[PDB]
Amino acid sequence: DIVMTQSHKFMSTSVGDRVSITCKASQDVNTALAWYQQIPGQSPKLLIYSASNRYTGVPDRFTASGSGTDFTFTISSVQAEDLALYYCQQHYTTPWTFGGGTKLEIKR
Amino acid sequence: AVHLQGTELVKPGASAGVKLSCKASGYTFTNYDMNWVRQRPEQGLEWIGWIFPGDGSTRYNEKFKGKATLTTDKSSSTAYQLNRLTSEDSAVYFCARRGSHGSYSFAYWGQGTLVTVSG
Amino acid sequence: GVGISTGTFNNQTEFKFLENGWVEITANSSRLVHLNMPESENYRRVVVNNMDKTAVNGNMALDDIHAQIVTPWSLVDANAWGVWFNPGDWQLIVNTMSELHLVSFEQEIFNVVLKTVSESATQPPTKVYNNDLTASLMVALDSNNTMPFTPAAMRSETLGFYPWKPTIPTPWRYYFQWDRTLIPSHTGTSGTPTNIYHGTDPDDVQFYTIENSVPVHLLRTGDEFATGTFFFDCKPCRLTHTWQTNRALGLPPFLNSLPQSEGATNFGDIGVQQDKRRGVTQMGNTNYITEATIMRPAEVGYSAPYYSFEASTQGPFKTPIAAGRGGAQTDENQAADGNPRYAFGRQHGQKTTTTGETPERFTYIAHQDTGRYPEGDWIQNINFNLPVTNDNVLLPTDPIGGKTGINYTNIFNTYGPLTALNNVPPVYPNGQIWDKEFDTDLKPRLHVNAPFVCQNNCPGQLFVKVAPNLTNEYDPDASANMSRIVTYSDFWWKGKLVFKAKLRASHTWNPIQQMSINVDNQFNYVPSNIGGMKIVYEKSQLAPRKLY
Repeated sequence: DIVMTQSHKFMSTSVGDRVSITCKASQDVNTALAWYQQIPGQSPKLLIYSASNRYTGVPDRFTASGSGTDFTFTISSVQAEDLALYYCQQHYTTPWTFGGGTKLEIKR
Repeated sequence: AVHLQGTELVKPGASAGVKLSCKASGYTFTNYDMNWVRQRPEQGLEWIGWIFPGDGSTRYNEKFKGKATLTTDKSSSTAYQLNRLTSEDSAVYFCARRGSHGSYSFAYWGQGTLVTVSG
Repeated sequence: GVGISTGTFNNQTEFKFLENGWVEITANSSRLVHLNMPESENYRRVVVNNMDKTAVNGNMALDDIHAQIVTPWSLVDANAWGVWFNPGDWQLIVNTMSELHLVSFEQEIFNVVLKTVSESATQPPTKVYNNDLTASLMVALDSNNTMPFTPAAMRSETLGFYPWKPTIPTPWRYYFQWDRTLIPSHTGTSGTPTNIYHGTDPDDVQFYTIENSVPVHLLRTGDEFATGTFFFDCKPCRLTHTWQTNRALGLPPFLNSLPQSEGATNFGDIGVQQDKRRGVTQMGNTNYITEATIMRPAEVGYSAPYYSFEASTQGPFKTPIAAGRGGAQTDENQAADGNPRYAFGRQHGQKTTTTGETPERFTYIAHQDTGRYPEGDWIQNINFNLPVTNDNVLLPTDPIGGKTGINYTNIFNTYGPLTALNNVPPVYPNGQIWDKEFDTDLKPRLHVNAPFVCQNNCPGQLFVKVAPNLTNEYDPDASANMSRIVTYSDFWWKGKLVFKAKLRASHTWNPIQQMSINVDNQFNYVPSNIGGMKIVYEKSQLAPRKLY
């Protein structure tokens, strides 16, 4: 059972900025990591699979990287519909474990 | 066109189990296993197990062993989950399917089915 | 005729002690085989295809995409050890004889009975079973070996292992040709490796029919089909194992320091230091003559790449291993690789009063100490210095290719011209008795599944079928399926396998290991209160012999 830790529960963002959401795994997963966007009350949406590849139809402002234990998630220009709960899931071994989730919010 | 359709929001007592469902549509049912994911509002998302409709090959995790049993109904394209204990496990139960790639990264989810167990 | 019986049930193994040293084991075996009519009287070409388990990247070894031809013909296979010998008669080959070879094989079919079921049903669902004295049973013996050889103990579909229990024949089928490609992967690959089923190459298309190749006999109720006696020509199978590795061959070093008080930590010592000993080393530039580096005549066993999945025209497969190591370095969870694991049902060794879908399994751990322990291998440099440094030794701990779970011994092969290895032991009751040698030009030295391999020709496979009992409304111009009267047939089978074994002798002072019955397994060999029988597996190479 690989435990997944995201570096922040809440990340203050401005519209048009550049946010780096980080997931850190306990065991070395090779790329083996998926990124999910869940507006609350809705089903999560698969953005990134295998820690680098974009899902078909996901817009190109979301980029992701990482290999090993340290992974990052990047939105190049944060918009109004990018402020959601961002989840980190590993598809390395069973059981598939999700991250804690990170809520992008407005810098007040 | 691929679409998953969970059942409505259930209200059980804290003694027994209530079976959930997820009718699949827009794709051949037997080519993809149906994973079940639980989302408590405190614990994040939790993967329960999968079920291939190809002669019923299940896996689970260890915290969901006698807690929930997955079945499928072939030739009607729907999945099931018993949730036998149902003590404090009021959460949203998701019906997820893999996607076009091959890695276990769920592309098509259900709409969520909220279980509310209480006294 | 109708009320005249055409044979005799015989199920006794008969030991004829002929001249000095040799026994003539004649294993009779006779069953009641229950056959019902096929679901369709056509030769289909069904392609099995899963893209739900091999389409997920990470399990390429869950691939079972094939193309085959399902025939209306059934197969009466008797190629397993337990069809012939009950456990009290392993027991008398296995610790009394020393070698064993296979002499002849007969087959008969007698007391053929065909019946038809017809529901009356005013309002029961009840059935009426009446005899058909003119319905035929089609029997075809492939004596020329024209059919594809499909040995049915690799699928655990043989006749049953108990004489008093009726059995069934297996609905024969064979592999059609297909092409496919499966590029390997793991859980973290980016993209999608190819998983394409191409089709059938139109040079290796082979569609066999029993009708066009075999003469078929139509057995009515008074009719008996006896085949001939097929005389084998195989090598003898040794019922004794070898305990010697490549470290117990030859002359031991002269211990000129012997222990003076007998005990458990009083070791003898060679009084000469290692760089001053005499002997032949093959290491060229070192003066050390130890027990590990002293020159041996050959090499016993070989190393093979374990869990290596090769690929070819029609999908991945595992490379077979000949290997066995009994007890010392094997723990209870992962004994070894290359030792076979059998799975079987209530007809073939499982307890017949267990209601369940899952089979019963064992892993046959052979007594021959001819395998390899890959955790104790090391490749080191040619300089051979006193204690070896990290950049001069290849351990099984360091990664090869970057994979921490893959070392060099996962890809290591030491098959050479000096490798000596033994044949596979029999596996009572589930292993094959005889296999067929390949029709290639450079044949393998072993078969991993059977101890006897028939070089020139194999016994003919016996195919049975219920001849079509048609209704009065039939025409062969409708695309819809054929309508038949529901027929089934209960015929009696009887085989006779003749062996020839040599009684073992007593070479050593001490008693050797013998298969026995004791308190913790006395109930595997008797029924239990319902009639629940089982046949547990027994070892086959109990006695030791010296390799050198």
